[PDB]
Amino acid sequence: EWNDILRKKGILPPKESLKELEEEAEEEQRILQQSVVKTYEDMTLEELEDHEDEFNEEDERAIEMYRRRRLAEWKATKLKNKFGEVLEISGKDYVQEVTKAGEGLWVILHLYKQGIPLCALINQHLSGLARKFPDVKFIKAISTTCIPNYPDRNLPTIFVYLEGDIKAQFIGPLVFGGMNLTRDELEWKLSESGAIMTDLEE
Amino acid sequence: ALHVPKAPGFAQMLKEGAKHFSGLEEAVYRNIQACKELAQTTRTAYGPNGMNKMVINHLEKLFVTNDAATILRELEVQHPAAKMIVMASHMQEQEVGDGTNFVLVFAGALLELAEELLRIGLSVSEVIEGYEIACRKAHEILPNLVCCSAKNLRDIDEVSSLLRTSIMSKQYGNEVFLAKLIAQACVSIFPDSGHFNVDNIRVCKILGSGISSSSVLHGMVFKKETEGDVTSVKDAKIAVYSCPFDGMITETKGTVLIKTAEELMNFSKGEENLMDAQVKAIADTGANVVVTGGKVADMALHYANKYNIMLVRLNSKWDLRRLCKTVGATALPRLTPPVLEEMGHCDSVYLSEVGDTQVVVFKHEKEDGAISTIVLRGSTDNLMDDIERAVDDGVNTFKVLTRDKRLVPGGGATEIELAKQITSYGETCPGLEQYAIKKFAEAFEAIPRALAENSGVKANEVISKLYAVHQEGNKNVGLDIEAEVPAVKDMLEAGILDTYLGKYWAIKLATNAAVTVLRVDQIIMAKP
Amino acid sequence: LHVPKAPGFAQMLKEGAKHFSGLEEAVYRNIQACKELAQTTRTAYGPNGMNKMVINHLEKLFVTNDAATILRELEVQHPAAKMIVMASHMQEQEVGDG
Amino acid sequence: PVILLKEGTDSSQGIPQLVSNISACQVIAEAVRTTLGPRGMDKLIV
Amino acid sequence: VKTLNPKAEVARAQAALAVNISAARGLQDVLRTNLGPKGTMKMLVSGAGDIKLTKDGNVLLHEMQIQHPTASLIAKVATAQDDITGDGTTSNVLIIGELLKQAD
Amino acid sequence: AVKTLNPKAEVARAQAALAVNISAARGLQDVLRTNLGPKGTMKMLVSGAGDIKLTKDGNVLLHEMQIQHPTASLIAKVATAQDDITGDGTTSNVLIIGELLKQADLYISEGLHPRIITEGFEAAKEKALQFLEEVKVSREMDRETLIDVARTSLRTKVHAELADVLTEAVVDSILAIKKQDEPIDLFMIEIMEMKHKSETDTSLIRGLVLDHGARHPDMKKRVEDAYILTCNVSLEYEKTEVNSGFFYKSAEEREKLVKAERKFIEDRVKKIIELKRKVCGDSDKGFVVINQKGIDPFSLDALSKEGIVALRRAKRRNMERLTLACGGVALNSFDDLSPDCLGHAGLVYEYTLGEEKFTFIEKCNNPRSVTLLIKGPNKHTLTQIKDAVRDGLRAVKNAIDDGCVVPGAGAVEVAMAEALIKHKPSVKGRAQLGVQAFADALLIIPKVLAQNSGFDLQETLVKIQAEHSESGQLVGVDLNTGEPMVAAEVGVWDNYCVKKQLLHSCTVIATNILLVDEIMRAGMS
Amino acid sequence: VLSQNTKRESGRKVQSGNINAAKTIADIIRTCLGPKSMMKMLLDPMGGIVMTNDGNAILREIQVQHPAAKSMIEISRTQDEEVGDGTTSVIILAGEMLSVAEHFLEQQMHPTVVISAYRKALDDMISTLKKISIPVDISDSDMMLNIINSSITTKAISRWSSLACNIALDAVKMVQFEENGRKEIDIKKYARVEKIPGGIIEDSCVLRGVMINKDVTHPRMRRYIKNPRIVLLDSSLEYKKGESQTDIEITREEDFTRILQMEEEYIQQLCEDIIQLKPDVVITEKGISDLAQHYLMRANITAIRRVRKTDNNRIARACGARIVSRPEELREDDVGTGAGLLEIKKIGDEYFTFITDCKDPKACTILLRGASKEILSEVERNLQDAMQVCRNVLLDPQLVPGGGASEMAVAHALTEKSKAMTGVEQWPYRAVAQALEVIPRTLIQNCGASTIRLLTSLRAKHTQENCETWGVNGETGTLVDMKELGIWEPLAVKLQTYKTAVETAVLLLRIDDIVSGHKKK
Repeated sequence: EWNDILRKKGILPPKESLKELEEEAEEEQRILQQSVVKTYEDMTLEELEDHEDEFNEEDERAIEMYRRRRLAEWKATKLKNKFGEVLEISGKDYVQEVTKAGEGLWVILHLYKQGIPLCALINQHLSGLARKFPDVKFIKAISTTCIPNYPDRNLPTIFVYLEGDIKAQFIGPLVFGGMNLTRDELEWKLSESGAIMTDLEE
Repeated sequence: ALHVPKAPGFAQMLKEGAKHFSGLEEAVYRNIQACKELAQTTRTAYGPNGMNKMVINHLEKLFVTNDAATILRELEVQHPAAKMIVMASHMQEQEVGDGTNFVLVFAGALLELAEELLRIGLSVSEVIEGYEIACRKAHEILPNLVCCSAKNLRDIDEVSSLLRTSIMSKQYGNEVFLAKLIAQACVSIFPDSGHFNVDNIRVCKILGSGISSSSVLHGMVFKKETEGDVTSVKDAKIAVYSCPFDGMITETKGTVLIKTAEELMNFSKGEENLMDAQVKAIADTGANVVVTGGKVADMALHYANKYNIMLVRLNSKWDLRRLCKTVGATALPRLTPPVLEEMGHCDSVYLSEVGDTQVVVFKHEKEDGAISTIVLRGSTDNLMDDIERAVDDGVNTFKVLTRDKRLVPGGGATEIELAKQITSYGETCPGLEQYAIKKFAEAFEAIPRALAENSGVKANEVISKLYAVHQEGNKNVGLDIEAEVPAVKDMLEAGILDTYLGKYWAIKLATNAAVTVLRVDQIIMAKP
Repeated sequence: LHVPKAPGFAQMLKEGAKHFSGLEEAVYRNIQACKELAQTTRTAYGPNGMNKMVINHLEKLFVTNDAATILRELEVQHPAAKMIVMASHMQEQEVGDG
Repeated sequence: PVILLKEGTDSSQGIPQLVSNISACQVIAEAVRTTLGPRGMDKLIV
Repeated sequence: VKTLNPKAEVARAQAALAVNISAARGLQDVLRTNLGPKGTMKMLVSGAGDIKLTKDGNVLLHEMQIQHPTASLIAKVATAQDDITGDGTTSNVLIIGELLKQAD
Repeated sequence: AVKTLNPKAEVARAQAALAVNISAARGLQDVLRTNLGPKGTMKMLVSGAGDIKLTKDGNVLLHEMQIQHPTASLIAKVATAQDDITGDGTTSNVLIIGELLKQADLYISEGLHPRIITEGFEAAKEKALQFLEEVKVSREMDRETLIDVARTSLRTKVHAELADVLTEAVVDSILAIKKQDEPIDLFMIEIMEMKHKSETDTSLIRGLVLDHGARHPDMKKRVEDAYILTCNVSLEYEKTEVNSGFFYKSAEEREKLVKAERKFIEDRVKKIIELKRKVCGDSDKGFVVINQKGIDPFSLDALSKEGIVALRRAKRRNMERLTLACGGVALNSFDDLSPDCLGHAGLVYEYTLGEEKFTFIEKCNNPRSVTLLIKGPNKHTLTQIKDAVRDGLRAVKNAIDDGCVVPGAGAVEVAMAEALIKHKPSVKGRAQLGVQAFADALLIIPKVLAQNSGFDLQETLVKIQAEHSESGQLVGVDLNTGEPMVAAEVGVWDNYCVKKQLLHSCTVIATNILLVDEIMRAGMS
Repeated sequence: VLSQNTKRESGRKVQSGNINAAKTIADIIRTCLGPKSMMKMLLDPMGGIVMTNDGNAILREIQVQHPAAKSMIEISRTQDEEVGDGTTSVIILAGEMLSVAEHFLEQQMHPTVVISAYRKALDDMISTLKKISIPVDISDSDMMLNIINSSITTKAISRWSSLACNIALDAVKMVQFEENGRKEIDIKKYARVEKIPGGIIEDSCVLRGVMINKDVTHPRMRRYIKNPRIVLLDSSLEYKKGESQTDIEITREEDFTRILQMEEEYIQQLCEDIIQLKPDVVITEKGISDLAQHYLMRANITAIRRVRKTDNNRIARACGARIVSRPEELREDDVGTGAGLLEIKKIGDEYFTFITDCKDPKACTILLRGASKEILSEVERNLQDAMQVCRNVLLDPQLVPGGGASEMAVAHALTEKSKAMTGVEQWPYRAVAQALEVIPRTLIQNCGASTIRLLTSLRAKHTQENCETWGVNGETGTLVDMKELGIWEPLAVKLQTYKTAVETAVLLLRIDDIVSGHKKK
């Protein structure tokens, strides 16, 4: 009564506010439910192999167009699978790959001294990663011949380079310390460098 | 594929602040359950085994109330049926005063039985006449149960025992002391041909020691200190005045006009001499005190000092009226001395100290007067309030006793009597109304069950014993809740009594509230 | 000063649903809108046909005296306008002038 | 349905309240548990 | 005609007819239950927490928070009837609404 | 009630449930009575994007208006199922349901718990169903029967001149069917969508038309006589499925490996052209190869070096179409080759429509697959014509299925009305009341027709009912002057089983609507 | 201390809320049983539109805040899985009998004696029900159709019962089978429910064969065969990509065309191995390349692929065939026969394979021609209930009269035994006995006719014998003998209903403390 008369006249009490927030949130919640079916035919590339449970009609215009774009995508992605073995170049050439390493290609510049299970396990993880991402340039070597008399208490130091610009750093075991460190966590860190797009729990 | 809209018609017009309920299966049942729980709220305590309920109002006054009437006055409820029931209890207390919770529990039992029967499948009318027939049967049969009648209302222990029943529903530690005090107060002013009034009794609370150091006073007491240089006078002559005590100021602008020096010279002298003449004329009546309510002038006080005159100024017109009532004086519109016939005479007036609190006291040694007040000593104000309401119950008991002397024993005997006889009568009626008769009979069996519960005693044994006794031939025997074990005894020999009129008004208002509740079929609630 | 809308068709619409009925709403409105659209470009395609220019959302300038392009870039909220522009487009697919 | 009383009430009962009463009193006493007696202590409140 | 004043309720023939019919239907159906010595008993609550028990039609009309043209006409006519005769005013609204339903 | 448990629960009582259902149905019937009949209004339904479709079809009308009511949702669902099954007079369904509920409202207005009305409606439905079984007349299908059936049932959703041209085209259409096989289904006949010209140019094609043209500027634009090679063999390049690569020491080794890569397409092409020449290619004996897979430009050039005809990527149903049009046996591998697989086409050419280039095959000796071409001013008109032809072919199938045609245009339902009135003093009780209104139920059908025509309702109605009562024949409704006159004599009928299913569904949904007692929005707590 | 947002309550209010919610839920689904039933509608939280009148199928569609209502929904689904019918019955019984318990709880009672009264009460009335149990032979089809019609009498699709009921029984036998000659099995998962929109109710019936919504995989195959030869494979005919990786190093002049030749030759050899035992239809859940079909066109096989796994199970059971994984293991005993008739008919605007069995089936598939998916769902649920009760009677040949008379009969029996016993629990005992007959008053309310007089006459008639069968006629709100009306319900169903309602009551009448707002750990 009196409060709503106040409301017509004044705004001294606030009580009619904030009832639009949950309204808009629920609107968007109902809206975002059509994204599952919007791209049902626009994601899978095996739907042709999924005959008799995916076909209702074929317009042969946008769907053959989908095959065309899909095959272009496939050829573009499989023309780049050239790697998969971490390689040991020498320090003499080092200037030629710190700089002349290709523009638009990430370089995981790994430096290490073999012998500690830290460096050994890190080398194992990156070598196994090479089996998954053959589109990434891996480099392994002895830092002593890469950097003269490099402090041996600063290994293994991960370097992320492209066009001579350091984008990501992971210096020493201070960020990799522990035998509990695993495959997916390394992949997670290199994804966080901005090179890879994947998903992990933690 | 969206939410259901509103139907064209009612659903487009019942305002946002307007709500509606239709059909007893969804409308009335809400009211029935609401009233049932509301009754349950106070159903926790009454009588010999009640418990105080500290409540805080929205005005932040802490009400420590066990009086169901005072409780409901403090209670703020927004259910319309609850408003019905609470007003019913209010008028009940107006007519009688004591045990307002009895009406609450009776209405609750009636309404729950009503819900039960109407859930069985009955229609409104037939069962309405069923309750009404049972009610009029009670109307005629209850007078037959009148056991005794109070006599002469004059013997002090008689009225003491009569009122200690209603007092016993209040504070339980010792009612007989309050019984003695209330009897001493009330019997002293016993009207002969007039009418006893509650204004004929005043109250004086005083913070202090235990209640045992309290008494009654035939007269009046007030929280004032006299301006008179003398304090104690015996057999003082009282000249009550209603006019302002200064020089009487004319109602129109009065202007002094001075031309020559002598006018100024004699002005103050003649003024004070005229004032002295008036006060001397007043003194010539032989007065020993002066009472006035209006603005006072100091010159009068000095003159009174010159004559050794007690001066008192009051502040309430109620005070003047009651003082004239108790002394026989008159409200004089002029300062002129009165005649012996229109003045009040008092045995002694004092400014007596009552425990590091000083009060003006008007005491009559004959202790006849017309109005008496009670001095009260308590460690807290809330104790004052509780005892004051207990005394209110006692005095209402006495005043209705003066209007009706027939007695009914309270407690539980009469309830089982009425229930049993209504059931037996219902054994003798044909048609679709006997169920209502039986339910009406079993409505007020809550009173035994309430006494059993709030005494912390099992109720099946006591109800079985009550019915066995009532079928045996004993009709005045009710519960016993002092031994704290299932047993029964006759209320008549227990001093726990009541008046037919109180119970009569209680039941009739209870059934009126019930029938008003039941007839109603549609609900439209406005905005809170 | 309180009156609701009629239950029925006016009450089964969506919140954003709009409607025009009968000769009153639908007919006069679309006729007037079409007359507006015709009068807008009624000063061209002649020996003196005066060319008119327009700026698009893509911020490209266009100075045209054949209605085809200028209408095709212009957007409307009137369905009858869509009808008339599609008629012009069909003409264009047939011949493509005037 | 509709609520019985006005909004903003509180209803705690039983032994809970009884205990909850006594404890409160205790607090106050221990605030002044050293004053009386010919030893005598002094407080300060601003 | 929401052009001369953009904020203005304009309803055509059938719209007005339908709203009048719906209001009349609601009113008549509500008031069916309030006549005869065996009518249903109504309880009303004012804008203060005060309760009135009525069987009168005009009381019901002027206690309902109802904001409507036809309902206003009904309230005025029943007020006049209660002023002049003041009995069985229920019959007024019942007859009017029933004729409305018929002619529909 | 449960609203106590869920503060966000919307509850509508039984009376409220009926009220809201009735309001919804009344709105639906009021907007739908504008549709059916050759005089029903034609509406604009436009989406937010501006997509415009102009229709007289009740179903597409339903699915492009803004609907909100769960009861209205169920109405649309059942009407859509009816349209799926036959697709004609769909408006009649919902109008019938709505007015049945209206009469039930009129009676429930006097108490009268509705289950009695439901059972009375069931009994009256049974009696009227037997009456319909009696009244229907049988005449074996022919030119006149089917042409009039199409001409009549077509106008429920489309205008007049289109109805006439469509009737002629569909008469020419259902003739490539078997004699007694019932080979008619949508899987077998195709519709062309091409925005080319006005409506006066639409026709039909016994042969097949494909939207794919020459892949290379050496192909043949027109073949006088062609032998058809439908194939399902992968001709484009493919990868070895074990991912084999090339490892060598010399660039000429790379050359040899390239030759090794190409050899397989080479010998497939060799086999195909060898079969072509062996059958014949000389002296204007065109050869056409039909594949649904890719073709390499290498294979394209290898096959086109001699000007063969071959294309790619047609609809998968076109392979059935071609098997039953050209006659040549389909194939999936060249393990077994024989000129038996060769199809035949009596004429092949091309015509490029705008950006798109079209091929046409025709002159089929025994065509079992035919296609329909329609060209209109724009998209909305072509969608409308497509829907109209779909429903018209549905009606033609329904007619040619059975050999019983019921008269149309309002006679049969007034006949049912009078017959049910006669039977009414035998229904044993107050259900007759319902049965009464139940007869009044069918009362709407010409009434709406009378309503659409602008004639005053009651006068024409009593005229029709008196005409039927005095006689025993079936008198129809005039749509030019309103004067009662029988309709079966001008070539007016309607599908028997269609009305059977209509009455079935209408009664079932009517009792389902009337039997509701509580409307909830339980959930979202 | 205790965390912030955890509220903890006790006292009478918790049981008050419990009983109030119980009676509330019981007071929302009361009017749906008996012949007089009133067809409810509801909307799913998603936004769908449904309408039903049997309890749990719709009570699953409510979200609630209070715990007791979630307990109610779990009880409802327990009854749904156990008996499939009378779902509303147990709910209303629990609600009413809890309501009875409420008043008694208010009157100084403690739950220990209450639950003891339940245990003794349920024991007594179950024993009495055993006494009044009568077995009837299950070999009569007329009996089974009578019971189906009795059950469907509560359902609105009773109109077509004359045919529809029979349909039910058919499935109950034509799926019936036993493993290795024992453990008789009647699988509803083998009774796949397919519905084709459109068509009258009558055209819907069980088919002595299997139904699948598919079609031919190539135009040039025959579209009709009288007796095809049945084989089921669970491996694709397309090249299998092995397990490891090789990356063949093509070093010599040519191996690629040789690779394709070897591939097509492997396909050829496996396809010819399949053909070796000349079939007429090959069916598989896996996809197939063109080459296998081309090779099969010499053998004129039907060549159907991509079928559902449970569909494979059902078709194998009906045909009696076996399932193979390798063309090489193909042998004689696996190829089952019994395909009495095979068709690919175009129904409406969709294709459906019509295999009709000639020999004994052990699995059924249903055609359902209707008017809408919701009505078809209704009839599907009701026929599921039909076969449920049919098989229940098959397992247990017991019956007691329907119409709720046995409720009052056992109520009187418990009344007499309460007279026999001595105690104070007799009061809640007889009280819940009175709660038992909430059903007949509900039926009368559905009828809306006179209540008290018929109730009292019924009550008087059932305190003596010879009337136990006599029950309540809901057709016209009268009282008749059930020896002739026909409503008859199996013993196990009412046993389960009684047990379920009583145990739900026992569960809801022990709580004293509620704590809310804690976190999962």
